[PDB]
Amino acid sequence: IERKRQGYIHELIQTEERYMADLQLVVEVFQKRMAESGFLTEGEMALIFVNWKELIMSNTKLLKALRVRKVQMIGDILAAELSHMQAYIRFCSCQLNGAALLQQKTDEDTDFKEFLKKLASDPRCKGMPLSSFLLKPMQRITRYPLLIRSILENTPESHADHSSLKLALERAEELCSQVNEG
Repeated sequence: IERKRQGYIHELIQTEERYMADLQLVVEVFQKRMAESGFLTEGEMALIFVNWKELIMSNTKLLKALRVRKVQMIGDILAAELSHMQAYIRFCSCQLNGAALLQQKTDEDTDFKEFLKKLASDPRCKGMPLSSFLLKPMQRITRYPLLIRSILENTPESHADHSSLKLALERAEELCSQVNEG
């Protein structure tokens, strides 16, 4: 069991590492260049990326809180961090308007379209378009409860961390509700 637990804990930290690279990669490959491109006004940029940057911040804290702890005790890190995720409620509730706009903007302008696909050609995206990176925040949120559930199945009542995980899972779940209410 503590064998399992450790791998489920490793899969949480690995995916978090990767999720954070995906967040930064977007600012790199996409946001900076679309800003300069001239295709988009400031407002159109806001419609698309909303508060991307806040997402990076809220999870920057979480990743360091996980590298520094790197493991018999984790629920506490998660219960704490997962309750300071308000940035996601705002992002998730406004994202689909951005998505419609990027679509319209794309339907109507061949130049704009080829331009977005050029950015995606960057070796870091692996051909994945911007629209695929903008889905990830909401997806990540729906993943936390699953990842914590696994770890918890392998953290028995008697484990020093049991209590904390039950808590961190209530909050990960509550956060899915909240992100979904908008």
